[PDB]
Amino acid sequence: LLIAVFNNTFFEVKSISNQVWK
Amino acid sequence: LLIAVFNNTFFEVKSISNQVWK
Repeated sequence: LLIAVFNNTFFEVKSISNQVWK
Repeated sequence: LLIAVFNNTFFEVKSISNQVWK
């Protein structure tokens, strides 16, 4: 069930991580 | 298959849970 939480919470975290790395 | 069942009905469940808890 926690897989569902990980799925819906990837796009925004990915964008934020990209910005932080940049 | 059952992963997608929880996956397709997640965001509304989370919002309703937040409303009910508050």
